Amino acid sequence: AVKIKLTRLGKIRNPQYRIIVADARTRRDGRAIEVIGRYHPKEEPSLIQIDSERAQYWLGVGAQPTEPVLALLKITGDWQKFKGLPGAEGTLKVKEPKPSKLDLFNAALAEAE
Amino acid sequence: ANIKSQIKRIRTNERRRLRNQSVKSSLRTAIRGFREAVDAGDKDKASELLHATSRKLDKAASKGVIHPNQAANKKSALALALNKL
Amino acid sequence: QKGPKYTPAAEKPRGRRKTAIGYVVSDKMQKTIVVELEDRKSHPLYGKIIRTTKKVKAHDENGEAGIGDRVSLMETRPLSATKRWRLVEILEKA
Amino acid sequence: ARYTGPATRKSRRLGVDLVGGDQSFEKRPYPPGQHGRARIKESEYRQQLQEKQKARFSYGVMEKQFRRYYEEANRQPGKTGDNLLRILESRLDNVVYRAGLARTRRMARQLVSHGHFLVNGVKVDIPSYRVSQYDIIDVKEKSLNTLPFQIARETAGERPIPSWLQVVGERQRILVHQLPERAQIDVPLTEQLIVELYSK
RNA sequence: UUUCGGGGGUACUCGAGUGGCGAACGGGUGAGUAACACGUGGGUGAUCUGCCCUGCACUUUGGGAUAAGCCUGGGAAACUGGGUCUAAUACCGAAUACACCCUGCUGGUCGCAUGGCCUGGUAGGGGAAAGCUUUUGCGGUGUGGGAUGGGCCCGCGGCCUAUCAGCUUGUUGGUGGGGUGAUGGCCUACCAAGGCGACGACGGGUAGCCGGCCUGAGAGGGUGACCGGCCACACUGGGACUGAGAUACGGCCCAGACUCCUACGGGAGGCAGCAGUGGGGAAUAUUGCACAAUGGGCGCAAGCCUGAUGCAGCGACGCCGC
Repeated sequence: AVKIKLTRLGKIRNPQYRIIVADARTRRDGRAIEVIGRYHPKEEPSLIQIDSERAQYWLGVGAQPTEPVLALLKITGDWQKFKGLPGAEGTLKVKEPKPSKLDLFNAALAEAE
Repeated sequence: ANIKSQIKRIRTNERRRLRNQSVKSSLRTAIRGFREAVDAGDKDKASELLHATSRKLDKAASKGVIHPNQAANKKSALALALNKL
Repeated sequence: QKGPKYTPAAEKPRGRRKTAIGYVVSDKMQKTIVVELEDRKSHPLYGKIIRTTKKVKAHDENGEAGIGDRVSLMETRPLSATKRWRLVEILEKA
Repeated sequence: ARYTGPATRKSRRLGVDLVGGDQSFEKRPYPPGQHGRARIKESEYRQQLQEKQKARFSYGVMEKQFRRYYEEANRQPGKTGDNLLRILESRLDNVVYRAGLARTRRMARQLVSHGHFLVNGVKVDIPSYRVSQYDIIDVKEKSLNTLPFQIARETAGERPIPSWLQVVGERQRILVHQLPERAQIDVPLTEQLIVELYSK
């Protein structure tokens, strides 16, 4: 059975994962058929990217997500779109962008004068 | 020898081997009888011997004792041997 | 409402088997001829173009190919040990 | 590690003043030790090495760090000399010193290492920290009233603040417009000699 | 329910047992191997694929046992014999299937020759299944198509040695058989006398291969530690069995060496898994913590297992920073 797993990357303290499609018999860090997203739980909103069409294709041929990957697929709405139960709603909480350094630079300059 | 599942599998593999051996011996006997009948040169006894042997062959293929391709090869060979005679 | 009871397979284009042109150097075998294939690569270090020769064994049913004829071959599944080519036709006799 | 021994020794040996306003170097501008008066043999290697020692004892950078800096500067698509000079100038302690907030580079390094500063809203105590464009370096509120910053904030008439830096706040904020170019660096010595030495 | 010795029921639950799935992955090592082992690119009209996804059709009918239990025997032990008794999704007979397999005739079509395709048509023969559970309910069989994982064949590429010039007799080709998932001297009977080699066969030595790593201006040279892929092996040497899949590390059989038990009749074992011990050496670590995260196996699930893994301990061993 081909499965949609999470392989581990990053250094010791900070695990950063890749959402890979691979056979269930291969090791965690083995060769991957495809890479269809990444997942970084160390961030405050825990960035999640999933390539929707490839995920749809791999679910269509019958890949089985693991529990963390199933949770992620529900969050991004891909799982619901594949099934069709509540609709395809994006529940993804994207990280709030940080203002530019130039904005703060001019703000400080204006605050000086 | 050290793990419970291994000992259980020893027993179960032995029993499976006994069953498979019986089925294969029966198939070999049927083939041998049919070959002897064809060697004799008479058609009718060869005919329903071929029928019974083909039935035994694909019935053993269903049991999983032999691969379906093997049953197909054996049936084709026997039928061609009869047809040639 | 019901799905079809038969699902035709998705068609797959056929592959391209390797072909070669060579000279017959031996026909002492039944249905078998030995062909001489020449390759011209470049030296990996010194850059000069080097001509190398290689022998393959082809299969011709009727044995219409004599020694010295430019014949054409096409690859095939192993017909015996060492036999992997099939004679297509004789380009020019000699 | 760090170099803690006498500072005047290096100035005397290298033939130039590195602190900037030291009287001992003027009193005796010759190398230290018993044989500080002997004539020297001339060698290109000696001149290149002394230039490198000048560079890395002005900024207080050890040899391994200096070699890393040279590799980084050579790798960059500019030219090696000014790339190395700009990398050296972009250090946090050097920025603090050139900002008029420290009398000497050593005390700037000491202040930075003690975490008296704060870059971009987050405490930084790393003298080797490199400063990028539009960087705001601030003194944390607790240490604003300390005597070092006091005498730094009431003697703002010393060495001019270079163009690429600008103190904007009465609390002595520092703004970095862009990384300095070779024209505005205003440093002793010759970068070409260092480049020649490190290609040997 | 009780005499406090306990006795019955339950099925919440569960030792042992039958049954299923897993155990072929994961983890280790680099001995062998100069080879289609590896890298790269193809071919398979010459092929298999459990679990997973998705169409279609089914899930009919009958039977005989046996583990466990109980009684009893042998043996030092390992272990084992007999009698009686019981269940199944264990095992077995038949019906149906005509989607499938085989055979004969026959049509069209595409070729890259054997041939392939149109589930072509047509005549004959034939091939299965299993129930459980009231709760998000799980299952069984055949067959079409996907997906994954393979197998086999081939071009090219990467060591040193003629103070190693001849080598080969299933060896080279054919035919008929056999065998295999599959082609093929893979095996076999007969027939023919071929096949390879100075473009280095046949011998000898050394060696796991690669992405990469180090060096160098580059070309090149050296290398294959960590991490990642493939191969090979699991005390030594052979062999098959079960299975969708086996070099079967913690399976089986035999032979051997070694270590241990023995009532001398006979038995047991395999750290190149994680720690650890002895030895060799210039030299290389803890008989640690946790399934909290990721991956895996079984289970409807809760859950269970996981020295994989995530961490910690030790060593300036290295890089980086102070």
